[PDB]
Amino acid sequence: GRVFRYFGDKLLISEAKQSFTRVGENNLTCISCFQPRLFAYTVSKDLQLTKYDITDFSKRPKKLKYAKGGAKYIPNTTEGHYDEILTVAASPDGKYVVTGGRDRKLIVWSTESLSPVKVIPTKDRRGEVLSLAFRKNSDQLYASCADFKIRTYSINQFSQLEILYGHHDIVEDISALAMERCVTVGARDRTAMLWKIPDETRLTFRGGDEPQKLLRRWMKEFFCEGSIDVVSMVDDFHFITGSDNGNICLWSLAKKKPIFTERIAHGILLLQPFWITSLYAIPYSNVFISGSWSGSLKVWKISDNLRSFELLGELSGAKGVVTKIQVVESKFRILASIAKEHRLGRWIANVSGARNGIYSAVIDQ
Amino acid sequence: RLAAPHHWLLDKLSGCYAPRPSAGPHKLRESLPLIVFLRNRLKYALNGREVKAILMQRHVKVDGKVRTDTTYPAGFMDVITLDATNENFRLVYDVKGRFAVHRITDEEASYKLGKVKKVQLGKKGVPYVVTHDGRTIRYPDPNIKVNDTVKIDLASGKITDFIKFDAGKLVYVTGGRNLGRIGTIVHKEDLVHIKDSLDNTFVTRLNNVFVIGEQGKPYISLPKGKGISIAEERDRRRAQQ
Amino acid sequence: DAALTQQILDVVQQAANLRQLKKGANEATKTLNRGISEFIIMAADCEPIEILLHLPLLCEDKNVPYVFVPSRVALGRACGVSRPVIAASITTNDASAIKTQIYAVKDKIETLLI
Amino acid sequence: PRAPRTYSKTYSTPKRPYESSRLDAELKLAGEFGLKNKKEIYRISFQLSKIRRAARDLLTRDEKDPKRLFEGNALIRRLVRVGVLSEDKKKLDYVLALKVEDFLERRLQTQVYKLGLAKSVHHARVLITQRHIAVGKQIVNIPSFMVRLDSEKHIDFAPTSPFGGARPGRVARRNAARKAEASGE
Amino acid sequence: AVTIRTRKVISNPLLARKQFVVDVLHPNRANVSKDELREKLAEVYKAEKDAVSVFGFRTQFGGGKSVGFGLVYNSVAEAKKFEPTYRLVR
RNA sequence: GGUCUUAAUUGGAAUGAGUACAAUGUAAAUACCUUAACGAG
Repeated sequence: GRVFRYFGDKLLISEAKQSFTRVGENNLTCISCFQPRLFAYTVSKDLQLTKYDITDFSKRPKKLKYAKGGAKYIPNTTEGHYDEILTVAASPDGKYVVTGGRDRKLIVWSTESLSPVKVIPTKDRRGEVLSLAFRKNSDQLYASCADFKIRTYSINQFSQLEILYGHHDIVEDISALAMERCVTVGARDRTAMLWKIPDETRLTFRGGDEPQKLLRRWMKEFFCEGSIDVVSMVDDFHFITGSDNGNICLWSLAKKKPIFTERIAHGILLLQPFWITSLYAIPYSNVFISGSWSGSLKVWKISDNLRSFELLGELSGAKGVVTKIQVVESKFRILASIAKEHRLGRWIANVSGARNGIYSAVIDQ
Repeated sequence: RLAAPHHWLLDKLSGCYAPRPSAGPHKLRESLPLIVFLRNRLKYALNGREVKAILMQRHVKVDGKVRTDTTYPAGFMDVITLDATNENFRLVYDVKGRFAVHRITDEEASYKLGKVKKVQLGKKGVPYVVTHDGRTIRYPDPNIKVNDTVKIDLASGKITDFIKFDAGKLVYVTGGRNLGRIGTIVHKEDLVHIKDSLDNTFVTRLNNVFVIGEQGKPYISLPKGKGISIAEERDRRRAQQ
Repeated sequence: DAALTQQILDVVQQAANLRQLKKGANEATKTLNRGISEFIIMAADCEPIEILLHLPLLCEDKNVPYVFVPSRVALGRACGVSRPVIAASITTNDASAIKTQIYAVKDKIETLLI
Repeated sequence: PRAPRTYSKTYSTPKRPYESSRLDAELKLAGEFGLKNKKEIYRISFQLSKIRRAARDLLTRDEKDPKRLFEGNALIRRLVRVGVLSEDKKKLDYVLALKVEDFLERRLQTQVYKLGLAKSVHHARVLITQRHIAVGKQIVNIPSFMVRLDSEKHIDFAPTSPFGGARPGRVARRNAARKAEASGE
Repeated sequence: AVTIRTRKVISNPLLARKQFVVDVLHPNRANVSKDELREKLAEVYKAEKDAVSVFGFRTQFGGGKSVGFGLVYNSVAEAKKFEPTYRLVR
């Protein structure tokens, strides 16, 4: 599968409708969206499962259902998370929504009733679940943890499909699409790998190549990377990545190098560049998006040659910690996840204009 | 097996024996036992037990007649038609020199080209031609001579047109180092100097030259490669299958 | 510099996982007093900077390599903590699986001090 | 009328059988590495000598020699993958000066010590030979393993074995059921 | 609980069937007892066990995984017609 | 003369070699891989 979607010159851009909604709880972890009515799913570092509907583009999202935790599940499979669920996604049929977190237990939920449908213990001391990705149109399930392990589960069989090993560093981020394969990034490794699951094969990517290259390049006339933050897989054959040093790198299987690279995406503040907090694309399109506590949504376009990208524009509408980004259309309405504190706990300085909840954006054409 | 013809491309291990073509219309080294076609080339069969099970169902005709023998010796210009599956092949060469997997239309399946091998006066004073596939047709056009080729109907026998062998005809190579090359002629010294559609020149013995039409105008569909492939052929068969 | 900072942060991370690291100005000071510090890492953006100014002095007296990295947030992450760290001490272990990496960092720091 | 199974031996004994000086050296090694006999050192003295030979030959060729280049770089890369040759001492001149400890240091054996996991080269052995150690998904019970670089991190107790989740053991489990049958009812 | 994947599914109407590659994951169990694959591979299609046949099993070393070859027929009479008999006794 | 600096005693806290239901393996068997009941002073 590849990109057949070129709207890149259509977008309502500047006039995009921007709004916010204040929420009850604090430190919002993640946001998912089910598209066949539209659905919205967020779990909280406050120990709650939270469900809304945006299905109108004329108005802000609207309450549906919630179920809140406590300490009351503390012991080893118990129905509920007494600790913080660090990621969430829902069954691509909309029949289910699943959660995992600091307590390294799998709690999957029947959405409609919104009560535990099932629970699978991960079985480790180290097994905290960092991220979740479904394959399209499937209850196949890819899951990543810091024990370097990758776990796969087909929902309706509620059974453990497969397991993988192999990043020298912890596994922050995985992306997945219709065909069977997925990608993981090893953070402080400065590497990223691809996974053909049945074939059980990984292919390898290395960034991080020093400064005193930039300098030496540009003296014919400013940052190392410490870690690979995140990855959004645009097609089968191309994808993008981002790093605390604010470098955005589109990588492609064609070469073992990055096929294009960018610096200081969200800017700086010797001195500190911004991390790239949330990197997300809409499938098989020419456009992706990033966000950071510098609070400017940066929407980038792929050029038809697909050999470079360009900025479409910025949406100031969000400020502070940006965990997740999701594009839902029927037009476009982007739902942003903003807490005042980053997902994994190494804190980000003096967030101001800070807030907690959903951010709304309405684009058309 | 090992003393079998290389161009069947049977592996070395597997067993001791190869099929060994029945007696039939094509010499043993120049043939392609159906079993090799069904199981080895087309992958419809696994076992030899299953090749048979297929054939007894009368699932396969060669030149229009159901043929029911595992080791029946099919060969060059033969048709082979599996009905319950809708496919029509014609056995014609790779440029490697391998009977190629070459699907042909649901027409075309209706005729074949045969090389005339002999042309003689049978008894009662009636004349006959003999083709390379061991067909004898009586009463042929008096202009037909040895080495000419001849469009046979197939449902009836019956020659329905012919091509003379002379300088400039389009030509298939049916044996030897150049087995599979196609090309015009140039010169008969017997040896036949052939030139292909790339001004590449080569010789073979007259015995190995087969006339298939006029330059740029073959009378049959040529495999991928225009004899300048049996592998491409196999890649399409298993993949569409 | 940028290169040495990444080298340092990576060794700090490995030391954290192997429990061969002490975090904080006070804990760092104690490793120095006990002579069990291979080297000291400090954050250059520590605020106020005064809380750690005794470390360079102490390291010089103990002949222990010390260096500043630019970000307390980054050093905190390397220490495997969701909080900023302004000082860290890689402790002694001659049988450490990462002894060579620690020695490499020491040599780099020593060269800078010269 | 079959096809020979090719084999070779993996160690070599020393010329002078009774040098006190060499004997002591070997014992220190056995002790500091949790080794079993001499062959366990002999094997490595042998592995080394061939590497050094390989190296020597190459070094006599002209640098820029396709042979030298192609195989030298390979020997180095191989030696580094396993963490024998330092991330840079990456030259033939340096493999020559490589020595036995440098290999001996990367045994599973010595690594399972080297990150807690054992607190002894001897606990380590018995741990390894008793299944409680996977490299990745895979149990590994050969002490002689040879832990490659980016594989350092994946070494841990196994999904089977008390020390990795999953039951305790059958001597513990025996103990649970003696406080059971008598003292319970 | 087992995870059952069939790769390489091709139609062979010459023997009126589907040919595929069996891939069953055995995460903690021990093994599969192929009758139960006649069960699940029966009910995953319309097959009523005696129209499927699965034989080609050699397990994965280390455990937990089994890979082989499998056959689905229409018309259980054709399973009585076409199969080799030493599985018909199975 | 010089120079450094443990047990014929006791106490309680995992594993396969074997052995063996099973299933697995096999043409049928056997061993391996899995695994109930067993199996260390």
